[PDB]
Amino acid sequence: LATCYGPVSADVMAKAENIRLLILDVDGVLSDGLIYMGNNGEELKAFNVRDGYGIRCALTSDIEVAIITGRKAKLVEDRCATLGITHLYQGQSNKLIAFSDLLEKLAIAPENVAYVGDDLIDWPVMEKVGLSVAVADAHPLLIPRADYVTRIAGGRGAVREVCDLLLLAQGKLDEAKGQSI
Amino acid sequence: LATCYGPVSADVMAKAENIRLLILDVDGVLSDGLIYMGNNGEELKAFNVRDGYGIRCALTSDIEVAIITGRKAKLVEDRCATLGITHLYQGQSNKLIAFSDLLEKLAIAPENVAYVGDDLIDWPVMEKVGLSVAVADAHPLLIPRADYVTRIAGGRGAVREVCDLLLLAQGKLDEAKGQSI
Amino acid sequence: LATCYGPVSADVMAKAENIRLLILDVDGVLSDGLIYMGNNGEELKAFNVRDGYGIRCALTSDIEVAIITGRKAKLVEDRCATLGITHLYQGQSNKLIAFSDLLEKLAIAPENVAYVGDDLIDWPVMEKVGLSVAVADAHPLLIPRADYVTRIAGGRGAVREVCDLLLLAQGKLDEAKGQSI
Amino acid sequence: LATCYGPVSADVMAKAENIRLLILDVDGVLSDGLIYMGNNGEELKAFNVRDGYGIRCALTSDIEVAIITGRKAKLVEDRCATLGITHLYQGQSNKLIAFSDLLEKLAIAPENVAYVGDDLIDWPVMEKVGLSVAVADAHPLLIPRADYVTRIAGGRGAVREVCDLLLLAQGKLDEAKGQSI
Ligand SMILES: [Ca+2]
Ligand SMILES: [Ca+2]
Ligand SMILES: [Ca+2]
Ligand SMILES: [Ca+2]
Ligand SMILES: [Cl-]
Ligand SMILES: [Cl-]
Ligand SMILES: [Cl-]
Ligand SMILES: [Cl-]
Repeated sequence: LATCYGPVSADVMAKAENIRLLILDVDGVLSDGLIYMGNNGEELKAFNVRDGYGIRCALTSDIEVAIITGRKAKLVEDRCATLGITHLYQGQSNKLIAFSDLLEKLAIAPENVAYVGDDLIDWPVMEKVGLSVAVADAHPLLIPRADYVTRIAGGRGAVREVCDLLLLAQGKLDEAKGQSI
Repeated sequence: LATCYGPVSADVMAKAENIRLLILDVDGVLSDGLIYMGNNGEELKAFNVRDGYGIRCALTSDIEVAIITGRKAKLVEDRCATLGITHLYQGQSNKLIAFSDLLEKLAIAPENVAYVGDDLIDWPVMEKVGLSVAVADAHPLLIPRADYVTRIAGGRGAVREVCDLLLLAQGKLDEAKGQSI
Repeated sequence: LATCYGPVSADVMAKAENIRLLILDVDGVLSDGLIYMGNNGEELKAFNVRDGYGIRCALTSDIEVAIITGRKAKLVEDRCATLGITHLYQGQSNKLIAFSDLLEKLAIAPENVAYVGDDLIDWPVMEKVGLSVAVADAHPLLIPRADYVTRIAGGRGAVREVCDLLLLAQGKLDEAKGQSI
Repeated sequence: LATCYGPVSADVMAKAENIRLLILDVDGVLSDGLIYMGNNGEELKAFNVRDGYGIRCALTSDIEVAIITGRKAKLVEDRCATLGITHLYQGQSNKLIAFSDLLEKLAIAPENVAYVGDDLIDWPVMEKVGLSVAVADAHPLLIPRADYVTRIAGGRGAVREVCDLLLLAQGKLDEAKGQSI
């Protein structure tokens, strides 16, 4: 029950131990929620390298990683390519559609899935999964619903915190390896 | 009186109950006040997806949304397109003009209007509306003048907080649906 | 001695009363110190509209505004054009050179000048002026040398805070007009 | 043992006195860890001018500066050119390679090297050097391993803090000269 971010319940650790697939929202989870827009139609989004390391650890220690996001941008495809994420659903605000598709294709039971969200749109999927996670600065109405609330804010390493938790629960943390990219 | 951001007064809830139009400043309200400028004349501004969700909820819950801003940029037109906002006034440093235009165009009384601002230039309109709001980190001189002061800072979900308040006051918060974009 | 940011000394108010010229550093004063750089050689810098409003008030209330910075970028020329700043010195790491030119050009005594800095490179000039200001989050070694330390951090409205102070000290605050740009 | 960021140990100051080479990570040390990505494959990273000043002081006070990073970007080359850094290793998955090359090329012993990191990938090099530094907001598992934990966060002047410490320890702080760029 001890972790480098502080104590976790036995129940959260047991849920984390079973995790075969980690699903992430983007905006407000992998980022602090900001969308950068320019006069020539440019768009930027900011990701955190500390999360990149966690995702690389997950992917090289037998935990699959997927993304389901309401927005759609080529930059997100590029981020996934950097990190080796091969399951990406964009443009999807009815996330249960993507959820159903993903689990059918991978043959994974919902109880072996974790989901990290930050807003109410995430809840229908979070309700179904083995380990639901809200980031520290998630919408107030989402926070009390999740199995685990991260210590770290969205875009600041909430995703690394979840990666670290899964790895720890599975006895993979000490020997995990990643790239901080 | 209890909200997910903390208690509010009966007077504020009563004001919020009657709101048919939400008017928003941009810089310092929908953003944290920063203007990104480049050597080739590029310009960026950052918006928050959490505010996007609130605006989508409002617009699909019979609450119109308008924007009045002192600056002018194509990127702001683009953001409004994303969110389905059809009332945008840019390059406006006498805000009473756009305000009067909206009252006429939407056949609406000032008491049915809310305004979210962050600086002194917003007060002439805020003075007239049914629910005036200053964001948590508005200019110190503006804060004591508003009906309601948000808990959340400009660009970090102050607008969502206001959307949430209107929907709650109007008994629409539970069934409200949007896209976090 | 009261201000909207907190009490100030009689001595600081008296110094502020006499200011005919406001000199500002850029990086860490008008911004939070960040330089955005891209792979195509793009460069961005972020300014705060809250400071834009203060600068506009100063300029239209018989207080000249000048900028002395160690870096050089076209975007800074563009920012100055937005705000109507006509006294700009870039690529200047010996700031006394630019300081001397300014005083000579404008025929103004040092005691009638305020300077807002955030690092040790600003001290030679700050040492000579009537009102030296360090931003709240200036380098620790600079802070104790300044006449006034702002409550607000660089890039977050420290410059607005100084503009407000000068205008208050000179009985111009209530009637000052600017644009939030 | 007093510093402008607070007291340090006799041991840390003695280690700092012997430093002839300062090695820095980029993401999360020279920046706050964020990677900005756009739809046309643009990339931005943000550096802090306060760090630039410290690096300029180090380089002109007989302290070499090198950078070892896991990512690779032309913008980092450009940043190094601005600051006069001539020792840069990018795309480095095993940071010990660059470290060995540096000891070789510069004919310096590991006890005369400082290293500033923020994540677990930095530890293999940090383990070997004379002064290991973790930034204030480094990964929680790195923090207790370092000789010195900075007060300032990555991207906010943690590097400046380390530059100031080395200069102070070597009796070079008072007379050090730089450019805040
Ligand atoms: Ca989200
Ligand atoms: Ca504003
Ligand atoms: Ca500066
Ligand atoms: Ca790093
Ligand atoms: Cl979403
Ligand atoms: Cl405005
Ligand atoms: Cl400078
Ligand atoms: Cl790295």
